[PDB]
Amino acid sequence: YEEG
Amino acid sequence: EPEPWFFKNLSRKDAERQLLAPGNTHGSFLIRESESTAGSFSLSVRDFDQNQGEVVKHYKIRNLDNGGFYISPRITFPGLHELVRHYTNASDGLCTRLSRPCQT
Repeated sequence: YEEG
Repeated sequence: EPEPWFFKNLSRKDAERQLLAPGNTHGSFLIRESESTAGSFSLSVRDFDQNQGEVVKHYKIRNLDNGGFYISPRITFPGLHELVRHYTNASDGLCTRLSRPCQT
């Protein structure tokens, strides 16, 4: 997952 | 009557598969049930990178006890409609702004  | 962007039972891999398929482009997205965190949802979005070319990034949508959602702790929403509207308006941390729901 990417972090926002 | 799921929203055009809501794909309840679509896996991460099938979301990637469809988002990267013809009819979709940069900003194309969908929200599905998380395969990592039971009871939560995941946001999948297509993006174009300098070297990677077409790519899909996933963000965990975290649940707030007693109602609420956030991708980043610093800004929360009372519902997914608000979250989608927010990220449609501004990328605000994400790799790109949410454009159109996945076309199938």
